[PDB]
Amino acid sequence: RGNLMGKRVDFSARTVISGDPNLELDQVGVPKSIAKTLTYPEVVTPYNIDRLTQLVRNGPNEHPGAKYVIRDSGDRIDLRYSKRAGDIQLQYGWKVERHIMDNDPVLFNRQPSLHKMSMMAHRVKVIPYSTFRLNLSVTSPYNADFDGDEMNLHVPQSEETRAELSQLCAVPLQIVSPQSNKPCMGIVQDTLCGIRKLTLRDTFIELDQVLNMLYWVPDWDGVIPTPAIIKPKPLWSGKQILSVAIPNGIHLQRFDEGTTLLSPKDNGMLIIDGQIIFGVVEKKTVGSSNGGLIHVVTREKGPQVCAKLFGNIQKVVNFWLLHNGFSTGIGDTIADGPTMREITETIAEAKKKVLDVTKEAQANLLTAKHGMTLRESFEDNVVRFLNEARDKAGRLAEVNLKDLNNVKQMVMAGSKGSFINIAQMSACVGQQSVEGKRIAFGFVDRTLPHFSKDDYSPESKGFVENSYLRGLTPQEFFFHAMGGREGLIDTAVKTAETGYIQRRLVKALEDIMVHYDNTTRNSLGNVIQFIYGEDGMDAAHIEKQSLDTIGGSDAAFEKRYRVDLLNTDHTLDPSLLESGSEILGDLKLQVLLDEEYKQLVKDRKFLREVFVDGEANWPLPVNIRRIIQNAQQTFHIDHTKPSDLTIKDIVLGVKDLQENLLVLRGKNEIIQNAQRDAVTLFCCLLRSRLATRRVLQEYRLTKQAFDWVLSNIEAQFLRSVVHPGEMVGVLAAQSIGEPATQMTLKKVTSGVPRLKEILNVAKNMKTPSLTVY
Amino acid sequence: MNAPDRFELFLLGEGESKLKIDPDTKAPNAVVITFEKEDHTLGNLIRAELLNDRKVLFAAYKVEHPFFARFKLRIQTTEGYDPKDALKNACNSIINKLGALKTNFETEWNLQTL
Amino acid sequence: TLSHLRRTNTPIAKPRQLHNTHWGLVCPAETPEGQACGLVKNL
Amino acid sequence: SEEGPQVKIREASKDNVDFILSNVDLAMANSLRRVMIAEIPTLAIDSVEVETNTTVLADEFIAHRLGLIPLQSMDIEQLEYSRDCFCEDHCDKCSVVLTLQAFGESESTTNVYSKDLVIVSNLMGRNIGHPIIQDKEGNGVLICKLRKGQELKLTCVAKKGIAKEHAKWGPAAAIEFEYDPWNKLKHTDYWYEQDSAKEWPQSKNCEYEDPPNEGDPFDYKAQADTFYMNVESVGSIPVDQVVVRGIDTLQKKVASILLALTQM
Amino acid sequence: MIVPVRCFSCGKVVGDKWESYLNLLQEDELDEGTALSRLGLKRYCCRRMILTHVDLIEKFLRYNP
Amino acid sequence: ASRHGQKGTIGITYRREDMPFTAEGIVPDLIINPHAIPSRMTVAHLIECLLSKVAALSGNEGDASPFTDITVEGISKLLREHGYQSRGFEVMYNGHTGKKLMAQIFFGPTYYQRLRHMVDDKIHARARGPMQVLTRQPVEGRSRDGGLRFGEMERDCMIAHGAASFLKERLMEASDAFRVHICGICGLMTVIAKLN
Amino acid sequence: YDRKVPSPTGEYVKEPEWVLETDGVNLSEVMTVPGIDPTRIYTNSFIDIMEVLGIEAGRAALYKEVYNVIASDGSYVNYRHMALLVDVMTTQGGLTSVTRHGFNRSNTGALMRCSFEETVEILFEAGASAELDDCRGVSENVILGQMAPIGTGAFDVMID
Amino acid sequence: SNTLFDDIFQVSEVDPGRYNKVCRIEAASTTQDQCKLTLDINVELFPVAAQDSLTVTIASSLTRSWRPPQAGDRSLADDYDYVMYGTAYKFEEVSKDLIAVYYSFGGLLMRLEGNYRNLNNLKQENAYLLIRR
Amino acid sequence: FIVEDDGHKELKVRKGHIAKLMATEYQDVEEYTWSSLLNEGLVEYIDAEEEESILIAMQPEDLEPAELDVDPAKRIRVSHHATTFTHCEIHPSMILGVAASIIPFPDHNQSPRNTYQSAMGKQAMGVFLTNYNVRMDTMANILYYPQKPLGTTRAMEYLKFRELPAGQNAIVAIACYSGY
Amino acid sequence: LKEKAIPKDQRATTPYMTKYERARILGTRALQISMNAPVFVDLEGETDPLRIAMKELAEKKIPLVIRRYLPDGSFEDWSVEELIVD
RNA sequence: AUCGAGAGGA
Ligand SMILES: [Mg+2]
Ligand SMILES: [Zn+2]
Ligand SMILES: [Zn+2]
Ligand SMILES: [Zn+2]
Repeated sequence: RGNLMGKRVDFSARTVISGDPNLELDQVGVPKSIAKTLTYPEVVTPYNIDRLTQLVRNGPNEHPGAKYVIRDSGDRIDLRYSKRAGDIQLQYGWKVERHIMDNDPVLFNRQPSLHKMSMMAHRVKVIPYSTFRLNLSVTSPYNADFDGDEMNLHVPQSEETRAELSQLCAVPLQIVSPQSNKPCMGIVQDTLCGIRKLTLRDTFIELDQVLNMLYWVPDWDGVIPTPAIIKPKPLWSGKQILSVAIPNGIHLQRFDEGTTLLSPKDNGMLIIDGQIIFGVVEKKTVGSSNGGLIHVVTREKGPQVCAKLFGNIQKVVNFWLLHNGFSTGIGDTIADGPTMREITETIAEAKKKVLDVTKEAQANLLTAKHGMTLRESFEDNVVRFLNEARDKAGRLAEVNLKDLNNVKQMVMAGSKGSFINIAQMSACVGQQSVEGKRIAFGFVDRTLPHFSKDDYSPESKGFVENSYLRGLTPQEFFFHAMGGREGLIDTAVKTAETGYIQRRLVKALEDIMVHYDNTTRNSLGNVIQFIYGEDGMDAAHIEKQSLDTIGGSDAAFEKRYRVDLLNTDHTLDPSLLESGSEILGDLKLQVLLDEEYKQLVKDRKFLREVFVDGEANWPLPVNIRRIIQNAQQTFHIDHTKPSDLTIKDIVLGVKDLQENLLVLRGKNEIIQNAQRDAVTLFCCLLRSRLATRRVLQEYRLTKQAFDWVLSNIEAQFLRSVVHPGEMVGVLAAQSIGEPATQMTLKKVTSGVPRLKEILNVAKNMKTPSLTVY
Repeated sequence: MNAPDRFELFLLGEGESKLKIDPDTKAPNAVVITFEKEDHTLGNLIRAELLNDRKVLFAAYKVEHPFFARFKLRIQTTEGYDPKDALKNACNSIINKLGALKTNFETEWNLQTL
Repeated sequence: TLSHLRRTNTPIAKPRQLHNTHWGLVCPAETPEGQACGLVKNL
Repeated sequence: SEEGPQVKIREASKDNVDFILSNVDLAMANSLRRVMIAEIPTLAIDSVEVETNTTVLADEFIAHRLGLIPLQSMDIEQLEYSRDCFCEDHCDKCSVVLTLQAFGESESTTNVYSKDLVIVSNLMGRNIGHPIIQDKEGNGVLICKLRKGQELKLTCVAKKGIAKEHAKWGPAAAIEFEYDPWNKLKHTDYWYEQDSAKEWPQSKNCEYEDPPNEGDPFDYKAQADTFYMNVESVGSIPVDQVVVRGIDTLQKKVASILLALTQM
Repeated sequence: MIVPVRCFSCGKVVGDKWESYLNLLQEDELDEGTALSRLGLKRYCCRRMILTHVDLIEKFLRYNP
Repeated sequence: ASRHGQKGTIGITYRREDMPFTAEGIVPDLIINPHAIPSRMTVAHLIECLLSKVAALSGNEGDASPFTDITVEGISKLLREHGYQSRGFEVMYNGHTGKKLMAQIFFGPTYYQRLRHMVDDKIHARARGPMQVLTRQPVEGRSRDGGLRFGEMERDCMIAHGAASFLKERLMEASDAFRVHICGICGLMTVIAKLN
Repeated sequence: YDRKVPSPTGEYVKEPEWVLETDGVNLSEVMTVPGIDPTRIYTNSFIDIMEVLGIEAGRAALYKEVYNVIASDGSYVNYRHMALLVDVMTTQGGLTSVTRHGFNRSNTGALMRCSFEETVEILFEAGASAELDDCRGVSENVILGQMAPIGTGAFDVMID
Repeated sequence: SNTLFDDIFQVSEVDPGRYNKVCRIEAASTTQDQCKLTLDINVELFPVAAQDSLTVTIASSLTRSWRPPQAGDRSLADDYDYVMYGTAYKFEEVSKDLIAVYYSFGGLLMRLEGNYRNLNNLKQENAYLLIRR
Repeated sequence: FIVEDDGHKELKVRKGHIAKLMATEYQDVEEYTWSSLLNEGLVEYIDAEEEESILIAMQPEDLEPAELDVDPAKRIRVSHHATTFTHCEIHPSMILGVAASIIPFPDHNQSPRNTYQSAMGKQAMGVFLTNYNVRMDTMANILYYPQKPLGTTRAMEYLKFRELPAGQNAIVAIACYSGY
Repeated sequence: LKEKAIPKDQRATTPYMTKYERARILGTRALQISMNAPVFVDLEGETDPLRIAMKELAEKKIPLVIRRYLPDGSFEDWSVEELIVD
C-alpha cells in the first residue's frame, strides 16, 4: 500500500497556488525555478536540432535551457560542470534533457484525489513568481482555495506519455464530466458577480469603454456591433458587449418562474445565434448547471472552443468590473428601524407561544401526539416555534434588502451567500442544537449556573434571539460555541469516514471495465452488467430531455400527434405541405400514419409503465431540441412556405434512422434484442418528436433540413456510445465518493451514517421503517 | 526568489524595441502596436487622444498581464490614413497640451505667495 | 507561548464536546481542529 | 492664458499645492498623478556598507531605513544614472556618498538623526545630496538609538531612480484627486439606506461648482474636464517642481514614442 | 521596534515626528488626537503610523551588551 | 490573516499608481474580496474596520471588547462626526484610468497578521534526485530533495482516465524500476547472472 | 402523501393517499394483512427485501436507498455509477458488502486482494492454497510495474 | 432600405421595474384599434411621462462595422430624437388576422399589436426604432 | 463575587474596595491586594462541583430593582426572572482563553471562526521576547514594525499584547479589483 | 487456446476508433517519429512529432493494426484504414 | 533509519 500501489516519483513539484484571471483554462502558471528544475528527454531530429543546440548553449542556469545531454554510450553530460558545455555537437539520436517550456503537457493535481478531474493535464505557461497560477474556473473540480493550498505537478517523459495527457487527461476534455452528466466547471465569483451587474437592463456602456472591452476578446473579428441606442448618445447594453464572447450558432432557451416573452422581471435566458435576447446572466446560465451555456458550447462547438469561452467571458467581465467596482460593508447587514422593530416583535410573539405551551404542558392539559411522549411533543413544538421565528424574521430582513445591497447582489448572482447567512447576520441566528436536541441540562436540572433549576425557556435551552450584528450575550455566546464545537467534531469525523468509504468503493470496483462486447466485466471475466448503464452510453454525452408523450390529456396528445388523411378536419392542411390536396383520402398512406400513431400510443403506454409518477424530463443521449433550432438556422426556414416532405419521407426515414442507432453489432437474435432493448427509451424520444404532425406543423422542416437532422442524430448517437477500455468502476466509485465528502448536516438516519449502513450492510439498522399503502 | 528585477518595468532588455507594429488580420487599415516597458500612464493617454481625432475608427489598449510592463494598442483609421500618422498626431497633440499645462502652472505659481 | 503553558490534554462518553460544566474554567473556542479536537483544551 | 489646460492655484505652500485643472481630459489628469507618484527621478540611498554595528538593530534594518531618508534632488537632472555613467561602480557624476558615524558616549540615550549624515563625495556645485530636515528642532529622521558603548559606522552611496524601482524615490506623498463633486455626470451610484444626500457628506469642492436642478434632465452629452488636485511633496523636490517635472517627464515619455516611430 | 521613517500607505515622512509627539503628550498635556493633528498628520493612514507604534527599542537598550 | 479566521495569500502586488484611491489620496495596503464576507459571517471583521477607522481618526483606542454596549450605530454616529460616511463606505477612483468606481468601497484600517507560511519555504522540485537505500525509491522531504508521492489515491485517477502508459511511467521510470533474472522452471529470483 | 395519478381525461393529477410509516420492521408477516396494497409495500431494510421478495427486488431496493442518501443532500449522481455499485453487491446471488469480508473474499487475484486489507493473511492463505494469480487485475500490474489492461493498454498494436 | 411601420401612440403606463434608467412603457395607438405598444425606453436619455403622444417608426436600414458619426457629412435618416436598433425573435399570431411582433434592442424589448402588417416586419436582423417628440 | 443580604441582596464588594485596589495600582499605604479581597470574604473560589449549588449573577446590574424606550441598536438582554443570587461573575469575558482574548468582537462572530483565529494567533508573527538577539533559537521570526491594534480587548492589558504585538493595522479595502 | 482468431468477416466490435486507441496510435507514432523514422505526409511546416502523427492519422498513413482482445481470448484485428475517427 | 509531538490543507 505504500511502495507498490503508490510511491514517490521523480519529475515532481509542489508549491502554493494562486489565481490568474489572465491565464487560460487549460494553462498553468509554472514558476521559473521549477521550469529550470524539471526536464523532458527530447531526442534530436532535423526538426529540433537548431532549437535544442541553443537550449544547451543557454545552459541550466537560465530558462529556456537544458541540464543533461545523453549520447549513444548512455553517459550523461552534466551541463553545469562539464568543460565541453560550449563546443557540443549534437549527433542525431542523442537525448537533450531540456527545461520545461511553454505549452508543455503536465499533470496538475490537488490532494485528496477523489476525482479523475482532480488529476488532469494542463499547458505550461512559465511565470515570473513563486506560485502555481491557475484559472478560476478550474477551482471547483479541485476544491482548491487560494488561502494557502498546495498542488502537485508531474511531467511525462516520453511521446507516448504526453499523448495520454493531451488526448485523454486534458482540461477541456474533462469540462463535461460523466459524474452527474453535466459540466463541473463554470464562471465563479468575480466574473459571476460581474456578469450579473453587466447584464442588467440599466447597465449601458459608452463608446470609449466598449472598444477596450471589444479588443479584450482575443479572437474578435474586428466588426464593431451597432449600438442598441443611437440618437441621443450611442450606448451599448451590457447584453450587447457580452454576446461578443459567445460563438455563433449557440441557442439557449430557459424560462424562470415569470418568464413571458416580454420578460418583465428580466429573468429567463434567450440566446439566438450567439447573441442574448432578454436574459440577465447569472449562475443558472453560466455556472456549472445542467443545460447551461458551458453544457451547450462543449457539445455543439467542442471542448477547445468552450475552454476559450471561459477566458473570453472572464477577460470581458473582469475588465468591466475592475472599472465598475464592488464592495461589502456592515451597512449591507443593517435593516430598517421599522424592520428591526417588527423582527423583535416576531421573536416576542413566538416566545409568548412557547410560554403558553409550557403553561399548557404544566397543567397536564397537553394532548400527546401518537407514538411520542408528553415531553417529546413539548420539545417538538418549541423547536418548531423557534425555527419559525428565526426563518420568518430572516425573511423579514431579506425582503427589506434593496437591490444595491451587496450581500443581496452576491445572493442574486449566486456567487456567495444564502438566505440563512442574511438571517443570522441581520435578524436572528436562532436555536442552537447539540446531538439533534436543544442544549442539555449539563448541570443538575439547568444549563448554566445563572439559571434556576427546571427552566425550559428559549433563553435557558439555547435560543439566540440576537443577531451577529446585535451581538451575542454571554449565555448566547456559550451555547453557540457548544453547538459550533459539534460541527467541528462532525467535520473531522465525516472527513475520515468518507475517505475510508471512497477507498472501499474504489478498491471493490477498481477492475470494472467496459470490454469490446459492451459487457461490463471484471478481471475474472464475470459479467457485472451485460450493457453499461443498461443502455451503453457514455455519461458525458448525456443530458435531460422531456418525453412529452407522458403528460397532457388524451385529447391534447391526440390533437398534437394524430393525422387523419381520410378526414378533412383532422388532415394535414395544404399550408403545411405541397401535397396538401393531393394526399387527402389516400388509403395506402393512412395505413402508414395509423401504424405511426399506433407506436406513439404503444410507447405512451410503455413510458407510463416505466415512469409511474409521470416525470418526462430524463437524461437521454442526443439533444433533439438543439438539432431542431440548428436546422431552423442552417437552412433558413420560414413558417409560411409549405414543405416538400412526403408522408413516406418522414415515416420511412425515421424507421430507417432507428435501424442505424447501433450499440451492438452481433448478427443473432440475442444481441439484436439486446440492441433493440438498449435503444427503446431513445426511440421513444425519437418517434415523439420526429412524428409527422410535429415535423410539418411545429418544425416546418424541408426535406433538406429533415435529412440533415437524421444525419446529426445518427452521428451524435454513435459518439455517445461508451468506448471499450473505459474503467467505469473506478469512475463509478469516485462519482459516489466525492459528493459523499461534501455531505454535511425528521427522524430517519440519512447522509454519511446511512451510507455507512448501506455499504457495510447493517444487520442491526439504526432506523428500520415500513411504508404501508 | 523567483521575482524579477524591478527595473524591468522600465528598462528595455536585449533585442527588445520600444514599439513593434504588426498589421491586423481581417481588419482593413488596422494595426496592432506592441508598446514595451510602459503601463496605463501612456496607454490610456494615447488612446483617449486617438478618440478626439474624428478620422480614427478604433482605439483601444490592454495589458495582457500585470506581471509584465507592456501593452498593445490597436488603431483603425479611414482609407488613406496611416495609423502611424494618427499615432504621431495624437502623441504630438499630447505634448502641446502638456506644454501649455506646464506654462500655465508656472504663470500661476509665480503669482502666488508662500 | 502563553497558550502553550495553559494547555491541557485528555489521553484516549462524549469527551470532545463542549460541556456546560466547562463554563468559566476552559476556553469555549480555543481548541485544535481535526485530530484531537476537543481533547486538547486551553484554560 | 495659453490655449489649453487652465490652472488656478487655490492654496500654495512649501509642502502643499491645491489647484484646479480645467479644460483637460481625464486621461491626462490621471496620467499626471500617475507619473508624479512613479516616474520622476529623485536621489536616495541605494547602497549601504556597514563597517561596525553594535546597535540593537540589524544592518539590513538600518539600511532599509537609510533609503527612506529624503535627500535633496533639486538638481538631480545634472546627475547621471549609475547604469548610464561610464565609471566602474560609482563616481561623482552619478552618485553621492554619505558618511554616518555615531558613538554612545553619554550615559543617557544617544539618538542618531539624519542630520548626522556627512557628505563625502565632491558635489561639483549642485543642490543635491543634502538630507531634508523639516523638524523644528533641526534634527533629522530618527534613524537609530544607542546605549552607552554602542556604535554604528557605515557609508551610504546615494543614486538616482524612480518609484517604479523602489518607493523611496517618490517625491510625492499623496495626490488628492476629485472631479464632479455633485455627481452631475453620474460616474458613481451612491449606496444608501434612506437618503443619499444626508448619508454622504458634501465635498469641499462642492462650493466651487453649481448645484444641479432636480427638475432638469440628465446632461448626458457632458464630460469630465474640471479636476481638483492637491499635490504634497516629501521635500526631496519642491512642490511646484513635483508637478512640473511630472509634466516634463510625462511629455518626455510621449516624445520617446515619436523618436521610436522615426527610427522604425 | 523603532519609528517607521515614512507612512506605508502614502509615504509621508513620520520618522521626524516621534519625539515631538511624545513631548506633545507629556510636556503640553495633550491628547493623542490633537497631538497627531498638530504634527500635520491629517490622513488616518499616516495617523496609525504614530498612534499604534510600539517603541520596543527602548527595552532593547536595557540589555547591557 | 486577520483576527477573524479570514486567511489568504498574496495573489498579486500593485504599486500605488495602479492601486485604487480615495479623493484624499489614501491608498489601501490590502485588498480582499467581498466574497470572503457573507458565507463565513465574520461580522466582527467589518465592525473592527469601522471601529479602527474612528480610533485612528480621533486618536482614541477602540473598545472591541466582548459583551459591551458598543453598537455599530454608536460608532457610525462618531464616524459621521468626522465627515465620513457612517457605514465606512468611501468613493474610490480607479488607478488605471482615474475614472470613478461605480460602487463605493468599504475602506479602513484592520489589524492583519503575517503567518508563518511563506512560499519559498514550500517550493520543491526534484527531477531525478537522491534515492533511498532499502526500497530504491525517492527519499521523503523537501529538505532532503525528495520526491512528491504518486499515491494510490492518485493511481485511482490515472486508471479512471485510462492513461495506462503514464501510470506505468510514474510507477517505473520516475521511480524504483529494476531488472532481475528468473528461472524458467521455478519462478523465483534465484538465478546467478554473470553478465560480462 | 401527495401522489400523481392518471386522470380519466389523461392528465396527471394530485390524488393524496393515507400512508403508514412504522418504527420497526419484519416484512414476512406485514404484507399478508388485509386492507393494504401488498404490491406497493416498501422497506428501508433492503436486507429483508432480499430474503423476502428476492434478489432483484433487493437490488432495486438497494439502489433506492443509495439514491436517497445522495438526493437528500441536494446532490445528483448519474444512474450508471450507482447501479454499477449495486450490481457488484448483487451479482454474487446475495448482498456482498464493500468490506474486507465482502468483496475482498471473492475469487479475484491474490495481489489484488492483498492491496486493500488483511494483506499478509491473504498472501499467507494463497501460499498454502496454491492460488494462481491471473494477472488480469489492475493491481497485479501496478505491483508488477507493467502496462495494465486499462484504456490505452486494453489491446495490442502490431504492424500492418 | 425604407420605412417598415409608422403610427402615433399614446402612452397609458410607465413602469420603473426596480430600475433607475429604464421604464417599461405601455402605449395605446390612436388612429387604429387592435394595436397596443409595450416598450423598454431609456428614460435618462428620452424621458417619457404619462398621457404623452409619441410618433413611433420602424425602418429597415439607414455586416459592416459601426462608424462613429462624422458630424455633418453623414446624413441622418432620422428627424427623430430617439433611435434604437434591435432584432426580431418571435412572431405571435393572437387571433385570425391578428399579429404580434417581438423585438430586442440589446435587452430592451418591444411588443407591437396589429393585423395588417403581414407584408412588412420580416423576421430580420434589421430593426431600427425611431421615436419623435 | 459574593452576594449576601444587606433582606435585600447586594454585592459584598463595594466601591470603597475598588478605590483601595486602584490606589495600590496607581502607587506603582498597606497595599490592598487580591488576597485582601479573598481574606475579607468578598471573593470566593468555586469549582465545577460547588457551582452546582449556587446561583450566579451575570453582572451587578442584575441586583438592581425593577420599575420602555430602549436603544434599538443594543443587543437583547433578558430580565433574569431569578433573585436568589449567591455570587456574581467578575466579568463574562473571563470565560475566554489567552488566544481568544485577542479576537475583537467575538460575540459578533460565528463560533468556528473564533476557533480558527485562536489557532492562527499562534502562527502570527511578532516579537516573542525582547531578548531575541541574545537567545540562540533554532528558529526566530520578528516583525520589523509591530503595531498595537486599533481595536483592543480589555483583556489585552494582562496578556501584554499592546506591548508585544503580532501584526499591523493595514489599510484594508474590501473590493473586486482586477480579479487577483 | 491455439489460434483463437476471428476472420475479417463476422467482426462484431465498433468500427469507430475509440479515444483510448487513438491516443495509443498517436503516441506510438510520435515515439518513432521522434527517433527519426520516415514520415509519410508532406509536413507543411510542422515540427512537433505529435502534430505529425495527427496529420498522419487524418490522411490514414499509419501502417498499424489494433488487436482488440475479447474476454474469451478471441480478438479482432482492425487496421487504422478501416477505423473511423470521430 | 525508529518512535514522539506541533502544524498546513480540507
Ligand atoms: Mg484552501
Ligand atoms: Zn558615474
Ligand atoms: Zn499616510
Ligand atoms: Zn529454478
